[PDB]
Amino acid sequence: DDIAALVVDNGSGMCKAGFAGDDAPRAVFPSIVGRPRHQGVMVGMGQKDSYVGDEAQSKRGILTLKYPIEHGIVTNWDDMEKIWHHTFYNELRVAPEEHPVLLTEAPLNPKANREKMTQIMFETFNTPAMYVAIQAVLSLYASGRTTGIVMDSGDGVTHTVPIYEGYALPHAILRLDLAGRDLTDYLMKILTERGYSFTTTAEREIVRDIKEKLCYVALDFEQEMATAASSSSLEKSYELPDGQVITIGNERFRCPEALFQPSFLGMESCGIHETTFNSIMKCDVDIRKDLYANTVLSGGTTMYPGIADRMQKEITALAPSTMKIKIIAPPERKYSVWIGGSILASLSTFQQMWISKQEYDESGPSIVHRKCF
Amino acid sequence: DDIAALVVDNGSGMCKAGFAGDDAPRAVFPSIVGRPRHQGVMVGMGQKDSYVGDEAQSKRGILTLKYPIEHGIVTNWDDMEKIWHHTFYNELRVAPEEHPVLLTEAPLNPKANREKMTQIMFETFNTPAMYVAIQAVLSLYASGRTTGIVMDSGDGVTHTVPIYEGYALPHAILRLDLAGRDLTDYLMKILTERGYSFTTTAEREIVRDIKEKLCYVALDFEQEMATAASSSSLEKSYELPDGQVITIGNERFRCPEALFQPSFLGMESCGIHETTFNSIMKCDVDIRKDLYANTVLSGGTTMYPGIADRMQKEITALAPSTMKIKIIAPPERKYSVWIGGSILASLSTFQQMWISKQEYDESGPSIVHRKCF
Amino acid sequence: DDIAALVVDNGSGMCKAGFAGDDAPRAVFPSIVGRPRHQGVMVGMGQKDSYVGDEAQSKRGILTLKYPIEHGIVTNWDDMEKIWHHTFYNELRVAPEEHPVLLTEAPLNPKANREKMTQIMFETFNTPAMYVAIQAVLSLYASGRTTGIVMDSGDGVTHTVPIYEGYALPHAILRLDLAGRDLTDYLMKILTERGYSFTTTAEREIVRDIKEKLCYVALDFEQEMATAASSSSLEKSYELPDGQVITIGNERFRCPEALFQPSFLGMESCGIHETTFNSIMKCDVDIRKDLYANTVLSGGTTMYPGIADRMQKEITALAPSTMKIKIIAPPERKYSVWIGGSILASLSTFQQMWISKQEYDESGPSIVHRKCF
Amino acid sequence: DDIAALVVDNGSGMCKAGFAGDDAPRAVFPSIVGRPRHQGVMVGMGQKDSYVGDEAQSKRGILTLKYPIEHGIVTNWDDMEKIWHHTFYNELRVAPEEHPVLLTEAPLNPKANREKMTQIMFETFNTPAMYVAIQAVLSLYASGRTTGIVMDSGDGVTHTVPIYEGYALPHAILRLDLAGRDLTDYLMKILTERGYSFTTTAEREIVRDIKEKLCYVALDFEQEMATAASSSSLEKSYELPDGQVITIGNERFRCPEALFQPSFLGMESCGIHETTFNSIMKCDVDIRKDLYANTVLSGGTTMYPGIADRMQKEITALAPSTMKIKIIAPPERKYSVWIGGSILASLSTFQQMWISKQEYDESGPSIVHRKCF
Amino acid sequence: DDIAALVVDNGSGMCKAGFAGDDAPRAVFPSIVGRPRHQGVMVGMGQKDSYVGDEAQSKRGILTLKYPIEHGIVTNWDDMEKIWHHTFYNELRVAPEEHPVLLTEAPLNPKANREKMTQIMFETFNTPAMYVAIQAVLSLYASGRTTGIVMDSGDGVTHTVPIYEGYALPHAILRLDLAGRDLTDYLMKILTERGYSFTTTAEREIVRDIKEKLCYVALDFEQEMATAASSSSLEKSYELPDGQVITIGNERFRCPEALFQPSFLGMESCGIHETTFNSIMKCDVDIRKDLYANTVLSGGTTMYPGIADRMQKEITALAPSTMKIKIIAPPERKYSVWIGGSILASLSTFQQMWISKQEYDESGPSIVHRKCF
Amino acid sequence: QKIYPYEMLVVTNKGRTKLPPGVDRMRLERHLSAEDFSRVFSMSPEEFGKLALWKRNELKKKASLF
Ligand SMILES: Nc1ncnc2c1ncn2[C@@H]1O[C@H](COP(=O)(O)OP(=O)(O)O)[C@@H](O)[C@H]1O
Ligand SMILES: Nc1ncnc2c1ncn2[C@@H]1O[C@H](COP(=O)(O)OP(=O)(O)O)[C@@H](O)[C@H]1O
Ligand SMILES: Nc1ncnc2c1ncn2[C@@H]1O[C@H](COP(=O)(O)OP(=O)(O)O)[C@@H](O)[C@H]1O
Ligand SMILES: Nc1ncnc2c1ncn2[C@@H]1O[C@H](COP(=O)(O)OP(=O)(O)O)[C@@H](O)[C@H]1O
Repeated sequence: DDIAALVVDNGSGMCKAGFAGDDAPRAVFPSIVGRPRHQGVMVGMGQKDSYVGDEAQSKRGILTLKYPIEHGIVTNWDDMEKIWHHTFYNELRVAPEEHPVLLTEAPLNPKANREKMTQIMFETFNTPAMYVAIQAVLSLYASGRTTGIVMDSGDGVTHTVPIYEGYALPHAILRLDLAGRDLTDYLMKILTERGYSFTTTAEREIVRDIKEKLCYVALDFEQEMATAASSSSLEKSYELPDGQVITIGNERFRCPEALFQPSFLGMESCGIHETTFNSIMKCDVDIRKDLYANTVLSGGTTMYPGIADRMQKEITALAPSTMKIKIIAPPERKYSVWIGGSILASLSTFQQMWISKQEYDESGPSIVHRKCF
Repeated sequence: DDIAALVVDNGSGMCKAGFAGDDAPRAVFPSIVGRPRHQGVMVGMGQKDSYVGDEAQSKRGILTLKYPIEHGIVTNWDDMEKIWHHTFYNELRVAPEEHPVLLTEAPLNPKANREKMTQIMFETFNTPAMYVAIQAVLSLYASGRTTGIVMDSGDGVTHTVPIYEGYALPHAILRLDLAGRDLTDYLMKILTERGYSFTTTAEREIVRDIKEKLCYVALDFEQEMATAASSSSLEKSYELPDGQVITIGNERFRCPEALFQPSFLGMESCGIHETTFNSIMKCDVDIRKDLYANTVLSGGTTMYPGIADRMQKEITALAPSTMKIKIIAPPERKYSVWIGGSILASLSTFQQMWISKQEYDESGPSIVHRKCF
Repeated sequence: DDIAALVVDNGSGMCKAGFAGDDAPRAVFPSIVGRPRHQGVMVGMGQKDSYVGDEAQSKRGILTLKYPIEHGIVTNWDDMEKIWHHTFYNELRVAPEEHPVLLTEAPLNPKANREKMTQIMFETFNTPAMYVAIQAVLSLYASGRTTGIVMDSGDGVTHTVPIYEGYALPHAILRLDLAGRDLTDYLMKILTERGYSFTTTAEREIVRDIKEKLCYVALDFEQEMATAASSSSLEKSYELPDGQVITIGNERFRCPEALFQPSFLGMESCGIHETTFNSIMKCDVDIRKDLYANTVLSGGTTMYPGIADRMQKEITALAPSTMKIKIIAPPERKYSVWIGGSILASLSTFQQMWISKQEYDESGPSIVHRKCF
Repeated sequence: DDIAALVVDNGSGMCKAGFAGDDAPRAVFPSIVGRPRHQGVMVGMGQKDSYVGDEAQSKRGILTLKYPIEHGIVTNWDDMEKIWHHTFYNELRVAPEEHPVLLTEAPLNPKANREKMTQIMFETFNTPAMYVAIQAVLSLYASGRTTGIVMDSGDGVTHTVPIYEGYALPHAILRLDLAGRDLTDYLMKILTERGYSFTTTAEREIVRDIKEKLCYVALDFEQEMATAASSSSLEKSYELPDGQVITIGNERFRCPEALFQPSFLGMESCGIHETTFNSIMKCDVDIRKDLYANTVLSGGTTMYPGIADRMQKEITALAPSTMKIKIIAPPERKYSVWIGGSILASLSTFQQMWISKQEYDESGPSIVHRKCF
Repeated sequence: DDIAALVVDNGSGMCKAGFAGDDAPRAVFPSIVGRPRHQGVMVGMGQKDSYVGDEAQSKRGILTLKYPIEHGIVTNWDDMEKIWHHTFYNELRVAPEEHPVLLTEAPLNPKANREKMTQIMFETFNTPAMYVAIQAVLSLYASGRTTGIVMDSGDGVTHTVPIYEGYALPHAILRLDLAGRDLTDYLMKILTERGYSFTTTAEREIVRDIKEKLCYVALDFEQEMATAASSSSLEKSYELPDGQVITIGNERFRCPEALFQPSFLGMESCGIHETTFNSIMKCDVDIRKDLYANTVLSGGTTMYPGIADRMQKEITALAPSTMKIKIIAPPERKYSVWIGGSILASLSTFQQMWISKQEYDESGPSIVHRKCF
Repeated sequence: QKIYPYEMLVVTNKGRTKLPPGVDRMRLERHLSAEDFSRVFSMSPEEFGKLALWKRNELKKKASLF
């Protein structure tokens, strides 16, 4: 009588879903809700109010695109309900009232998000049980080690947590609001120098594709700037769906550099490397050596080429030169959080950790604070 | 079954009426009203105030011929009432008080034209229902594809509209006043240069027939001019109605070339290919690729032999070289603006979009802007 | 002793020029280049190759008008040397090789525009020193306060920038592409409803004159539509140059309303009031209170009657109600971009920040990126 | 230069030739070729085949008269060679091969006219240089201004052309076939009413001589009809060569009313005032204010008394009331087409626009279209 | 004795300064140093390298603020010199060479800090004399009694010392690094749950202002949570500088009690009441009655409402029931560390204990260890 | 002293090919022979030697050797 519990990762950018005990997610699609913005003149065709997922991406040329989740916090709840319904009924084709579900969220969040998620999922979808986990803990589960520091950077939020021997330290958890959306906006702001104008949401998707395809992190920023200014080896050509060909040139490595120096975006906060160092140094003096040797990267934002070498060099510069620094970035890091779910719902003891419907009926939507970390 | 509606296309050159559901109009006749010029010496011969439609073509010698429609705008309404009465009671022998009426209108025109047409058919004819639709939307119904750009060219108006997946773009609709009658006037002005003189309104029909029979679009202009200057193999002989024989020759292809270079008429505006390109580039970036491969020709003016190759060559020259251009020119496109109309009244969902007589009684002539596109 | 530095304001619609200490600009003229479309027929009259400035405005009938600046970017340069030569040698009668030159430009521009402007001003005109400044920064110099957010809405672009205590925030600068030329095109499109057709470039000046004479911004849009549909009190009559009289009627407040709802032209981007509010909210918390009390309007496009009250009402609706918002609109805002620039040329501490000739000789035209702004 | 060019105007009725730089033409004579009658007393004629000019006009009793010019189109070329030979040897008594020749032509003429004229001149007269000009531009030269609309009304054709600052408008040139010959034929038809009969070409000249001395244009047609029917104050008497006296009376002002009402002759076209108004309205909307104020009359047909006031009244009725209309009718207008030619050969620039012998020799007779307008 | 010695109390949070023998300090200002972080584009605006004191807090929008003292240890010395210069010259308008100075520091501090303070005070400002005191001793002087235990809680450190009849026991001196900055950080951490986000230094100052305005210590903790969760009777509204209104609510009593339970912050140390209890038990047996009856509070951190009753309850729970417990909290404890210092400078005996300039030049900067305490 | 023809050393970002082995990307115009150099830049290597760095780079950009 073993039923596969659904594992659904609702990130800021893209939504993933699958069954517990599997290796890879069954459904992966962008979390974009689109609405028409032009006049319809052909009477006879079917009318469709909203476009959800890849169907919004295919016909994005006549739609306004909105993200239901930005900066790790969901604002438009009806769009999120539509995303969940499209996930359950069109991408997995399973009855939601039969299987338990597992969801992910950022470490530091507004308190009402968990309660609203619990209320929606027991009332609208009528699930037997659910659980809300933290994405970095699942990343550490998928890493296969008990101890280490997890730096997860998604599309809306970045967070670092330290864990030693399965005991998490809550006072050293660091949350920084720098992610891929700000990088896309900065790429919009710096592509204007070459004369290319991108203004609408379809242009946002095009610029996001450009950033995904032709960006990399410089090992040395001033060396790369001098080399790019002096010659023209660092130039690549990308052609738009219209057919015009654009050349990026210098802007390939300037946009990824906003992660390490947030002064480019106007933020006064420190870089990701100094954030990790400050999170480590806030821990105890005895467990820092193990945290140096088990640094784990996660999230799609850390998918840029040359990110691990720059991270290791910066941390080695910050850290004392006796302790030996190893960075651990698996090649399939982008789905790693979801992979952690495939372990978390597969354990024998985790069947005693589900939030039953009966406990919800006793204690309202506030049971999630008592039963979830 | 319900009563089949009457599809009436009021083209500037010809008026075409027929029952909905058929594949061809049942009554096609020129939109010309003639009045007597000389005096009638014979007594008892019978008197006729005016000659409407095809009979006006029968006796061209003793008449002054006038068009109630110029440049797509109605200038005289009594002649329109005569045209509509001859269309209904004579060419079709049908009672207009038991049939819905579908009408065909230019995209951009004076707004009072729709109100006057609505007033004319709910007061004089007492029709139970009426609808008004744009020419190019019906043309793209008749093409059979939902996505494409439509260029229509008649005797009063040339217009290009883009439509993507049934959604029209109002800001990219382009209108140009270069049409068939301007080409006829230019043909008269250039045939004056060979010594042949045509001045009266009766001879304009002869010049129009000459243009319809012996004109074509050259693929290359200056090469064709050099060929026509070097040899006399392009000359053609035409027989006048009174037995005279004239020779056109070099003027065979210079008249249609005014469609592509409007500087011959003294106009400043660009050609039809530049108009189509400008209408395409006004659209969004993502939907342009489907618009370059779905260009649709319509209207009588695009019936010149060899216009498709010239249009494809010019658009391919303007377009980027990566993409391909397809020009869709049906062999029966002259009636396409009617045929899609015969489709539109046959749809089961269209019956809810009729303007009712009671609705007009409640809202007056101003209702037609709210219901129609 | 000290020699006055002439200041030149280059705009999409109008170009202004004057001296450093002058109260008012010396010469103001449209930035139009005219070329004869027709063919000269008189022998011995003599013909002029190109018409620059007000003369090109005078002979609108026989010329085709071209704007060298579109959307704040110089598209054609030979027209720009023509305009600058006409400015220096005809409207001012001053040798350009003995005076410094101050130029203004939009905030977000391609760098090639700056390098080309510097290269032309140094290589051809032999200017000893020159400087480039942002327009809306000079708007605060004209206003006389060192703290506020500036709307600058010209004929090319519309940019907002906040400056607090003399420090500018580069991440809060916004550049909407809506401007007065789009309003002229929209007035052309909506004048077709009444039956008046304006096609050629010579009639665009007439449409612009109609826009300048008989347009105003409605305080309440729906109330004004109801009033215009009820009676005919708000109807005005304009006289064409050749003698006809047209009645603008309802459209007077439908042209500039597109500034506040850019969905009329199909643009996805928000209105100008929402642009100002988003530029405010992109700044820090502690400076928003001073920025509400020092909103400054600039540019000719903000010369419509009643725009200040509408902007104040919209901002007060958007902003929190506990604090007050005042819109500071000087009656001479149209020349404010010039006037503050003159104030920039009068300070004693501005002398050593001019770009020297030998500095250009040793560092190329890229010295503007490190000396200006 | 001491070498003086010849100015030759070959009208439909009269040919006027003279030297350049003179106020009046030196020789003026009708272009009539008289051939012997088929029967009776050819004894007085000797070896000569035909008579040309005034000697053909004197011996009308034994000759049939033929006009080589038909509606401004040369039908017989041997008659034109006879006319030119008589002009060059019997009037000026100068060798054609020493002096350059300037010739005139109607605007809308066949291309073969200029080529044949140049070929005959260069082959049969050996002129070193020659030029072909257009009549109404010469009329505007003689008027002294470079802006206005010219209405030329000769003995074969009427044409209206506007000029703005020396740039002709080829799309606004209008040509109407209404001149003095049709008026002479109409006068002959209406003179049958009294009892007098004219059929012979000599009687055609008699009727033309009557029209040149007794006809005038009525200001109000119905008022003049009423005052002609009321009393006999308008009757005048003309003495025939055979000694008896005719009286015209009513129909002296009925002959020129075919100029304003061409329905009297049975043709379809409109009057000269309507033609001038339509030529004005075909221009741009900007320059019409000039063209209303600079209307220039020309031609020998426009010498009827009262034509200026009648035309001014008609155009004032047609035009909008705001504009000011003034008709320029010089007293020497009958020779204006010649007079401006005497100006055109006197300018220093025009010496560079002659057609030399070598250029004709290599280029054939097709150099006229490339060198002349 | 005629001269008045300066008294300067420079803790981590506030800096106060005044003259000896005065009941109130003359200057009180925050001890922060701000540097501009944004590009300034204004000519003639003037430049300021750093902002010190109240003017630094007045312009928090464009400033980065640094505290020169962290946990009672001077991390940066140039900022401290700037603060001392601003205190001596701008806030007091006195010459440092004419007066002695008195300085305070925490009991358990590195002696390099004291040596560097002595070297800076003698070598740069050329003060004739200087003394270094302990803050809690001066607080006991300001209390007005000789025997007592002082628990001083500043913004950087919290220290407890016992004094019996003017005799200091160094082995019972206790120090914790728990103070108001940790409470501010904890308030920032717990404000995230309600959705309010505060990240930068200006937001840190806003959070500190919120802590100063709306915070109170509950007598019973779980009863307070039950009351706050049962109803909304304990809620308050605070107005942000930008006009937003926030509701602090349940967090009001969660922030200040972290002093009592450091396990909320992750520290394993005991509370302040248990610190005082253990310091009392570290003394002798017979002196515990007077230490029980003469317990005093000091520092701004002890300015929360209801802290005295809770501290008394915890102490009388820990202590045996047979003895008397007094918690004496003066209403001006926030300046008490200053006030007693002035009393120390008012004694005729104490001015034999100045560190003279002769003694400093005699024995280097290490004389402060033997001379002071 | 590597010697190569002209337009094969012209580097187009469209092709991303046609690069010779063992040449430094920094300075390509040195390897051009003198007569081909005088074809391309219409000027001698000496007076190219006096030219400023930015002007030289602009000459490379014009000849598409940058
Ligand atoms: N291969 C890649 N290279 C660079 N950036 C990438 C790559 N893949 C994804 N990204 C960036 O990462 C973002 C997606 O992150 P994701 O892991 O979906 O975040 P979450 O799942 O937490 O929403 C995208 O916005 C994209 O810009
Ligand atoms: N076989 C043909 N060859 C060339 N031109 C044609 C031909 N048939 C029609 N035309 C042109 O098309 C025009 C008729 O167009 P029509 O479809 O009647 O216009 P509308 O769409 O206004 O009804 C005619 O004026 C003629 O110039
Ligand atoms: N004094 C006059 N009054 C009225 N009509 C005249 C007079 N003189 C000439 N005409 C008319 O002008 C005609 C001659 O026109 P003419 O000037 O020869 O034409 P063109 O301009 O082609 O040379 C004659 O047929 C005659 O009818
Ligand atoms: N009235 C008050 N209520 C609550 N907290 C206060 C109050 N006044 C000051 N504080 C807190 O005390 C701190 C100031 O401590 P202070 O006594 O100035 O330190 P120092 O001993 O270094 O002078 C501030 O950070 C503030 O948070």
